[PDB]
Amino acid sequence: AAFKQQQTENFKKAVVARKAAKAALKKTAYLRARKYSREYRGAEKKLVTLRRQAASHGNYYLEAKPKVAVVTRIRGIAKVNPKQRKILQLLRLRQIFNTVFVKMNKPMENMLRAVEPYIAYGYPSLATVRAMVYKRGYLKINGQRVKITDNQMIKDKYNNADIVCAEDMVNQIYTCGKHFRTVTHGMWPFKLAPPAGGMRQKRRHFVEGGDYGNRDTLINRFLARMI
Amino acid sequence: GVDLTGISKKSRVIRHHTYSTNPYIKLLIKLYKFLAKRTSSGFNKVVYQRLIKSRSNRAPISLSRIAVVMKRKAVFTAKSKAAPIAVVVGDVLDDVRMARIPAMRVCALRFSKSARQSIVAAGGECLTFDQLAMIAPTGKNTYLLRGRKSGRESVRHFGASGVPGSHSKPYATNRGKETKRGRRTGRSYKRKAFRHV
Amino acid sequence: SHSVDLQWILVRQNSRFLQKRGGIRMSNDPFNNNGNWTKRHCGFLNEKAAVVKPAKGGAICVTVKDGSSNNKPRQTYRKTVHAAGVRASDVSRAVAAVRPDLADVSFRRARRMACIASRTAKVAAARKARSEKIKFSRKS
Amino acid sequence: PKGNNAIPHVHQKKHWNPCSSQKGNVKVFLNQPAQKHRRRRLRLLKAKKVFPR
Amino acid sequence: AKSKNHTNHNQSSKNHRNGIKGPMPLHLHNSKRGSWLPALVNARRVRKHNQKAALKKRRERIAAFAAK
Amino acid sequence: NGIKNRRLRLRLNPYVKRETAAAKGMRNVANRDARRKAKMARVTKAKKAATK
Amino acid sequence: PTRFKKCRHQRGSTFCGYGRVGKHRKHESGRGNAGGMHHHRINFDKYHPGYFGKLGMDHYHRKKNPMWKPTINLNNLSRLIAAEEAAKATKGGTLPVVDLQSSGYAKLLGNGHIQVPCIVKARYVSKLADKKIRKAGGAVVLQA
Amino acid sequence: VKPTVSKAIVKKRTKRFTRHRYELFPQLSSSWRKPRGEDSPVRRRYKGQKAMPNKGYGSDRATKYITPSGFRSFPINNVEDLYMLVMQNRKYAGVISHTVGARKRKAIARKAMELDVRLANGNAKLRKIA
Amino acid sequence: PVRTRTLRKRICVRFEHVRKSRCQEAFKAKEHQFQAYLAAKKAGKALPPLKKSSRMGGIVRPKNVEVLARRVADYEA
RNA sequence: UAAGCCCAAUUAGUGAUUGCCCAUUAUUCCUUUGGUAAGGGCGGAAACAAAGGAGAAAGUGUAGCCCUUCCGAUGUAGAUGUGGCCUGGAGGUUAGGACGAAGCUUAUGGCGUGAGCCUAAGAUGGACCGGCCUCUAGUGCAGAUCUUGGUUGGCGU
RNA sequence: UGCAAGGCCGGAAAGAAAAGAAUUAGAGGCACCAAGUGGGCCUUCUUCGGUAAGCGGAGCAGGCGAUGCGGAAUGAACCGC
RNA sequence: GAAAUGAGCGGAGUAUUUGAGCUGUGCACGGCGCGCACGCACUCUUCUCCGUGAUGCUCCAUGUUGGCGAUGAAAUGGGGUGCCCCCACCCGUCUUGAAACACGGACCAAGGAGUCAAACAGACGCGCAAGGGAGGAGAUAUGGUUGCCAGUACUUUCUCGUACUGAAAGGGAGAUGCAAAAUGCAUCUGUGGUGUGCACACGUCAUUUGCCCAACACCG
Ligand SMILES: *O[C@H]1[C@H](O)[C@@H](N)[C@@H](O[C@H]2[C@H](O[C@@H]3O[C@H](CO)[C@@H](O[C@H]4O[C@@H](CN)[C@@H](O)[C@H](O)[C@H]4N)[C@H]3O)[C@@H](O)[C@H](N)C[C@@H]2N)O[C@@H]1CO
Ligand SMILES: NC[C@@H]1O[C@H](O[C@H]2[C@@H](O)[C@H](O[C@@H]3[C@@H](O)[C@H](N)C[C@H](N)[C@H]3O[C@H]3O[C@H](CO)[C@@H](O)[C@H](O)[C@H]3N)O[C@@H]2CO)[C@H](N)[C@@H](O)[C@@H]1O
Ligand SMILES: [Mg+2]
Ligand SMILES: [Mg+2]
Ligand SMILES: [Mg+2]
Ligand SMILES: [Mg+2]
Ligand SMILES: [Mg+2]
Repeated sequence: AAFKQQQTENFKKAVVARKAAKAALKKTAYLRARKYSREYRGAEKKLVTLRRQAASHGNYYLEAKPKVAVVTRIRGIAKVNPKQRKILQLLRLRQIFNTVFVKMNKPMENMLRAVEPYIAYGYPSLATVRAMVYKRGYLKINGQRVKITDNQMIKDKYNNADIVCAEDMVNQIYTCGKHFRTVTHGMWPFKLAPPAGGMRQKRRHFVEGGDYGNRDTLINRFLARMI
Repeated sequence: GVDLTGISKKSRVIRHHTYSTNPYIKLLIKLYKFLAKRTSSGFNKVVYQRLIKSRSNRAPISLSRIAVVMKRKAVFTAKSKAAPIAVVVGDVLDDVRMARIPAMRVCALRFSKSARQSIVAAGGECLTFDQLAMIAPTGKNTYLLRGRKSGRESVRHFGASGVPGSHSKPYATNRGKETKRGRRTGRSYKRKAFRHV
Repeated sequence: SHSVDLQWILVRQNSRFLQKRGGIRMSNDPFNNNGNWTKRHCGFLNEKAAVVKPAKGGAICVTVKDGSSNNKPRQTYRKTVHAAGVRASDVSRAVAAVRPDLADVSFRRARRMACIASRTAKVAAARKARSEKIKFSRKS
Repeated sequence: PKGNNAIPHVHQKKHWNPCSSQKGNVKVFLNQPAQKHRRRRLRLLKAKKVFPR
Repeated sequence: AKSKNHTNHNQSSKNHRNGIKGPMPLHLHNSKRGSWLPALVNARRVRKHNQKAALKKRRERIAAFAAK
Repeated sequence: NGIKNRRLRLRLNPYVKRETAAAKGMRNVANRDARRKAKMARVTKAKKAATK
Repeated sequence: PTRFKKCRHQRGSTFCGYGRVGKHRKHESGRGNAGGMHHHRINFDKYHPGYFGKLGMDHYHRKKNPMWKPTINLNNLSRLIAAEEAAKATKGGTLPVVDLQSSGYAKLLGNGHIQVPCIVKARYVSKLADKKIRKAGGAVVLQA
Repeated sequence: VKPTVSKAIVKKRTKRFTRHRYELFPQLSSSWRKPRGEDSPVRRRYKGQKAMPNKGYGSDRATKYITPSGFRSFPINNVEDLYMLVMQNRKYAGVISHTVGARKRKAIARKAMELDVRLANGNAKLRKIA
Repeated sequence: PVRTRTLRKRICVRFEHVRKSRCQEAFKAKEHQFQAYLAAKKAGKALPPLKKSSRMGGIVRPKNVEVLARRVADYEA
């Protein structure tokens, strides 16, 4: 028992160390998620002010063009041309109803124009991000697809000291930040259900009376029937 | 339902077990699979993975090759440290062409009867892998060597031998038979001894 | 010289003791507390060994192989019969002195031998009770 | 598909094995240890026959 | 009788299964054989000095070790 | 789950007990009705004063 | 062993690895090295280049016993000197005598460094083997 | 003995994988032979056809091989083979071999009550009393 | 590229059939901008300012408005 | 007074979401099987008689060393793997049989994904034979206008 | 003292800024051995011969071949998968 | 409830700090040539805290209330024969395509088709390794024995390889230093040199370097 006593005296130190690191990370996720909620509520009030200052003097407020798109794949894997098939691989949309967050810059929009009959994209809200990260957000840990259960498992994954909780990931996704790529390449591609209530027409664009293409924030009610 | 097109082509061939029927290689694979997981040393990772390998992929080393690369490391060793233990996963053969050699300490998977004699006559020592698991159990102060795979007959026959650039040897039991047409410029053409890339 | 780890490679697929019936691999070793064809439980090649056996009446025998006299086959298994109503935690310590990795299994074995000799003497108090009838040709 | 094989030259085109139509042309050494024994038995029977030369 | 002459149908799909293997870098196989020969013979004069400079530098790196 | 189970939504975001408590005095019909009584007096005041 | 054969595995597969379209048929490409310049020209040119022609003089009735001349180098002369006798060998002293024709090796060549000075008795020797054993401290003595 | 217990025996399929179209031919056994037919409806996996054995039909490994009594079966041939099943007793059951005569089954069935080892084909009348 | 590989052809032309390539022009431009910067940071301080994005949300002061309406006379052409 | 054609809705100028019906798809839950698989445990912690229980093997592959986790899974021609199955004989080991071996029979169940194995009953048989490890080959049938024997509908025509 | 070449020594190195300023279910590079196949056919689009053709011949891709399943009542190839 | 990890089960209290209001002061914003619809900085509504490692490596065992079941049945399956609703084209073969108005196909038993040898090659197993190995034949345990035993044990030139090249006559490969002699001289612990390159040795950060093994490229 001379060897077995030193092991449980070292296991005794690793229990109080994980109990300290659990409550230390509970506070700095309680504190950091309050900071972001003040930003989400306060900066939302700022644009309500500027759009009244615009409207009162007959001016217009050109809103900032959206920097983040949510992109779900709505057609299956059959009969796909090799240019369209590679872009659907480079967006990590390899199965039907897989969904990814992408940036909305000029390199990414010219990839989304080339595969529009296969995808339905649009502009997500704050609740669309946090429903996808909480309910159906998983991570690539040890090359495996493991579901987000605690913020310790997120902090063990990214090792960034800026991404320590699940509100850090919905921060970097919703407001692009310095680490949009590392958060989204951190997660597995989101695998959603088919939408309840149906799809109107898979084979035509959203303007034509169907479903593919861009929805200039209407993609939230379509994803709210899937998450 | 997943579009996994080039996903079987990313797979490689690993073979975690050995094909050998020797019951003493299986004891070293019992010992070095233990040390590979239970130690952070990259030595035991490589010594375990090279012990699995086939007898063609455990090409042997010569004793005059161990005596030259240990010399070129003992040139820039401070002489207060002794020398590494040379370890090869494979066979050490003797070299006739190198008479006198220093007192080096060699761990091999098998020695010749004459490579064993010329090591211990130089003041050296022939070790073994159970004996290397006791002195330096993680490979501290070792020098891991392989032995040469080019220069084999089979490697010299690998190729087309009649496309330009290729200097491989033809499979011919008769040496003076395949020497005429396509191998001399007077006999209608001769394959170009050099081709760019 | 010839270690137990080498002797296990030689006999694992072919032995007198293996008895691969169906696909079960149940060892016929008489120095095996478990019946399993494992390395820890085969007592004929392990350099120390200890099996617990029946004895006279209800006593519990313990056959121990210490590592000393494996060279000699008739001096290598020493047997030590305990009391008739021996406490089975003591039979576990009688083999945990030589090999502590057969401690939990030999308690269960010694407890099994006390359940059997209580039952072997229980089913003969009814079999001889059934056996009052006219029979033919007794043997002696 | 032929590949990088040696050009064979195996020299077995002259009715050498005994089939249903051919007597064959074939020489097998199954009596090698019995003629080995015979020559020694016959050298020991001869060493007696000449004795003591 | 008559059959199908020439087709290029499957070939581009066959050519991309094991990929179009891309070009190799410019430090591999950069043989100067066949290049302009007065500058090829000049560069041999220089490499036979750079080898004996490399034999002398390494020999000078050893005496700066046996004294320290 | 994680937007509907109680202890996983709180294991990930400890501030959700404040977000839900903030969104109860917003749904409250006593707070609500005297919040539109004031926002239809704070905004129209700044509307008629920015047009002068 | 017949049980180890591919026949036993594909037993039941009714084509034995030869296919439905093009069958296994007796000599579909000829018997032997047929068609070496005709329909196997790409095989015979690519893999077996210098076939098909003539080269050199005709040595009628070659005897390979008078053209016997095996070869040993200077670095492999330790193969012929006994291990008792190389250690006593020093330049300027008494050196071992190696009789090459009693060992094979009609000709001595001069590759590598000679690791022990000795007196070599050889039928033949080269420029750079004679030069290189007289400086090492031995010699070479001609024999027949 | 009473058997050791586990979850309920699922048995993905209890129907035998019989041969395709064997009922029409008295030669053809019911043992499974795989179709290599190029136009075979069983091989091409039509809708109304027989199924084919597959890795998905395999049995739950926690409950695989156990008989409906709750016992795995170990075939024995004499009395000394009861001695292996003394510790391995609530897991395995004895199956006296068919060629074991009627004289040697008495010696096996007496001791398998003494030694309390379940026989799968012996002394089921006597195990019912005690 | 031939079948499954991109082999490197070493052709030889006359000198009029080559132009010098401006392919690396935009890379030698931002390379020498990285010795323009780092020669203004370590020693001096004077830098040209970073350019703000036109994709942000500003206010629009309409200096001219029209009505896009598809008049009747747009069809008579 | 469409169950037709063109538009349009979703329970209807009521107060905002998705009328519902069907997949070898999707999500998710089980079980199997294979990974370029990824991690953990394997120095028996203490203790425990009968009249809380058993296991724990340093391991390619098993009735898988034991758990946890993740992903894939169809396929002709074809390749390969299989402590994958089967038959005759040989070397070894371990056992059966006149209280009934081989063979044959089956509303004889059992269990294996399967090839198959095993039990039981014969109101069958009447003397040989099983299991495991190796070795070996004249070693697996449904069809070749297949070979040989027999039988059968046509047909009491 | 310039030029061209191969080295040597020291320096710097947003490891590539900001301007929409990439993304990747992105391990790269070699080699051995050997099958089957080398009758194809259909389709959106481009197209040639033809009066035309369920005709003949091509281009880019996708399919059947080799593969079911859910739909178009039925249909190798259409729609969905 | 065989470790119930909870805003949920417990303890400990009367509060904790989230929003909504109403706001100060700077800045930012909106107009001009003073506004701020309360953006950034520093009274209403809400429950808030700390808790329990595995001394369990793994597996399996613990409710309640009836109905049935008293050792002659009950109960789950399995098997057998029908039936209902549903689904379902004849198998093998060539073929772009067969359910075919395309071939072969009445039933059963028993036979019935990648074998053996020779030459090379590659993969892998094994022995020895600058060496390897015979073959033929002897020899004597056996000059024995029905047999085992045509096996085993033992012993010697020939062949493959260590060196290639030339049509042939023929010739015949180390490194370094000094150095420039139509066989230069001296050393003999040694990768021919450069780029990339496991392991290991000394520092650094959350790889710098040395040696580079196997290997590749460029040369000599
Ligand atoms: O040696 C050459 C090699 O044979 C050749 N394949 C190629 O390598 C590619 C590489 O391709 C992979 O090489 C693997 C085997 O060589 C192969 O993987 C697959 O091979 C099959 C059987 N060999 C399957 O069994 C299995 O699907 C899988 N292992 C190829 O994927 C590519 O992955 C690299 N991207 C580029 C290499 N050039 O070239 C070698 C050069 O000689
Ligand atoms: N040159 C530096 C050294 O090269 C060594 O390797 C060198 C040699 O050992 C090696 O030579 C090997 C030889 O060992 C082996 N016995 C035969 C093999 N064919 C040779 O290989 C070399 O020689 C032939 C000659 O034509 C060349 O065609 C071939 O391209 C080349 N690989 O190749 C290199 C010759 O330039 C080691 N890699 C290492 O010690 C060190 O890096
Ligand atoms: Mg001529
Ligand atoms: Mg097949
Ligand atoms: Mg046969
Ligand atoms: Mg075909
Ligand atoms: Mg050679």
